[PDB]
Amino acid sequence: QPPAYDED
Amino acid sequence: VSQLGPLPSGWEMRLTNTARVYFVDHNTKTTTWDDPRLPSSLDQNVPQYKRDFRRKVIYFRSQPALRILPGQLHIKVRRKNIFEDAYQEIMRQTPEDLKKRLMIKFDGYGGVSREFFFLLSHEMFNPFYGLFEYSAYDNYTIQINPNSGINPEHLNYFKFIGRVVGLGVFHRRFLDAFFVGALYKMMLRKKVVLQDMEGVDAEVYNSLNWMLENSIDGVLDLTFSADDERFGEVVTVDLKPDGRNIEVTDGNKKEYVELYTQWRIVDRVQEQFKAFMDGFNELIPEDLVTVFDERELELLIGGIAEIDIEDWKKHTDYRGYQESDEVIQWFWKAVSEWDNEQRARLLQFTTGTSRIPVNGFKDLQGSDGPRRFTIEKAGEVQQLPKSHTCFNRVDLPQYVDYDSMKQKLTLAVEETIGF
Amino acid sequence: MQIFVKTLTGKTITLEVEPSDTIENVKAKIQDKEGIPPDQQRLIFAGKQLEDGRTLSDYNIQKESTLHLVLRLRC
Repeated sequence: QPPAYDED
Repeated sequence: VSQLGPLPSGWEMRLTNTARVYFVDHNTKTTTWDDPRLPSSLDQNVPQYKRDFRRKVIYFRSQPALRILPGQLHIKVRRKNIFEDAYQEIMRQTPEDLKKRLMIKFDGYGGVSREFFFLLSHEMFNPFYGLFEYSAYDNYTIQINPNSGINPEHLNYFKFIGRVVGLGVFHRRFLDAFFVGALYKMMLRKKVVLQDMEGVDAEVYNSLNWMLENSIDGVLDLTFSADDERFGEVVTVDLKPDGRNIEVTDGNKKEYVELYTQWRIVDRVQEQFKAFMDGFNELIPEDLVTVFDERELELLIGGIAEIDIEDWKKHTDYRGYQESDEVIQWFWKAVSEWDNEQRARLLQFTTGTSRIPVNGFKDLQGSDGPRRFTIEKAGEVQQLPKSHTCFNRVDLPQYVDYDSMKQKLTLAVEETIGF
Repeated sequence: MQIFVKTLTGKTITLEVEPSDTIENVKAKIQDKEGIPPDQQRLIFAGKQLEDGRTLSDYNIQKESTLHLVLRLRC
């Protein structure tokens, strides 16, 4: 898995 | 890398710590390796035909010839008039104009494209208009009706259809193309073999496949000529120069069989098909589509007609519901009970079309880009299920019981899209 | 008098109304027997699109007329 959705 | 087209709405593409491209779904609050502008990745244990298909799709989707042009194109049609309206709205645009984005408006956008193509293809490919004909009374696959020419302007309708079939390929839209296998071969300029006669004329097939192995002389007598039934009258044509004189025997069979096949299937509809590809080619360069074999082309044009319930269930997002609520469990129960047609009509209702990508529901397309089939908690019990064909979502109220839910769900699909 | 609502499928639904009855009052006559809420309902009489604030006599809807039912369930 890549960078899990975090900051926006 | 906008030679493959710009990203869908709400999508960002960043690099890993080692510059290995990955993507950001601002919609799903998630991230992935898959480019949303390209078919989804294949999971291990997947047939070569499928992996090789996703591969050729990218090849085909990168060439400059398959690149949307700047600006937009407007198609104004009325639903009850979709066929004759589309004809005008389209045959009046040049090929370049026809390559811009499609803004289709039914009288009285993006997700309208799916509903547009799915619906128009129903019309063109209906044996009603004499443009096509069901090969047999058994198989509901179609093929070019050789009697189409009773209508003098019939070669135009074909060019129009060819434009449209190509336009659906060009703008990533599926068609209710249930063609005979031999037609896709012709679309790839691949030679048609006697096997094709099966799907075309299942009768003449078994006959022709008998004079190749069995005996011939003293059993059947014929020449290099055939009989063309058109409108109650008949006309004998030479299968080759001076054919009605050159008899056929156990020493000819390879020839006749190889000349009849090429006549009944291909030549007999030379004009109709010539025009068709003339239109399909204004959009899809021949030397490009030929990256596919007859099967892949058929899939490219028309997607997967048969809905897989277990793949659909596995790739449905929920909003305001858990995967184990009474309504949801009930919903999937209705689906299980429903035949394919009843399912297709539900999909046609929610998404706008009953076609599905070869990658399955994993890669179900919306208007903007990737949009998984979605069921959301909304609306009251006495309220019909609603949909947003651009979002692939269905506001399913939390009905108190089964029999009452399966009721409102039905009249919603039966009345809105009463196929 | 009587009016016939023909859904997009041919389900003719015979009703009992008067020319005075409001369009709003028609869909409510349809709900009570078929389930579909008057909100979602959309009725068409001869190209027109019957509106709530009116009456069943405004759009010259005489007896044995025929309205077509439309269901706004799609975007």
